[PDB]
Amino acid sequence: AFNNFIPELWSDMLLEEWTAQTVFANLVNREYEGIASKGNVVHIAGVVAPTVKD
Amino acid sequence: YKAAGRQTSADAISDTGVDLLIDQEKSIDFLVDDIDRVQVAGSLEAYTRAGATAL
Repeated sequence: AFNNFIPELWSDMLLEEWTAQTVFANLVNREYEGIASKGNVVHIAGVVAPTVKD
Repeated sequence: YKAAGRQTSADAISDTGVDLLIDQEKSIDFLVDDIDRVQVAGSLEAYTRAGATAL
């Protein structure tokens, strides 16, 4: 038969990866991004409540 | 046909072929020093023409 004159076709589009939808960066707290515009650490501190005495 | 009695039958047609390969890839790559470009007696443009002529 025709061993040389029958072509093969290439699709001009690549298939994209199917990738998981990213969600977590919108669910967690972002407030420290203003202060963290500089430096490589943020120190976050919390109260220790005074003890109720009898 | 006259030796086949008077019989005939179809043959299958065929092809041949050759491949042109775009497999040669050649380059020019050179430096013109900024100190030399300032200190020489005239233009260095000729080295670009020389590289193009070499390709």
